[PDB]
Amino acid sequence: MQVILLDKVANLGSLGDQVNVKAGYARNFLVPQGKAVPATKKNIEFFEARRAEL
RNA sequence: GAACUCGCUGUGAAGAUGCAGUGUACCCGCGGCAAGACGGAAAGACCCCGUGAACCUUUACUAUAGCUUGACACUGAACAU
Repeated sequence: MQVILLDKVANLGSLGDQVNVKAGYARNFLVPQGKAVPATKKNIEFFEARRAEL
């Protein structure tokens, strides 16, 4: 779903963009194995500050 | 059910110990034999009814467990023909 990436994962990733992917690829691979974070409307404002400040 | 509980012919819910006619018979036991009293025993089991019941059977009706087909969800990413 609306998950935001953090890693060099293959061609849907650009070090973090909101994509439209299925929920099966969301959980257990992106929801924690690393490499991403769920977007439960709290991380879309927290990691947005990580984009601007860094 | 009660009886002081005879046989005939005929009558009769159509096979009479009780009716009618008639015949016969002292009163009362006991030992016997089963002919009858449509004997006793079982609201006939056979048969037919009841818009009875019960099971069982099937290409009766309508359901359903299970089996089976497909879709969605659990369930993904890359691709290619």
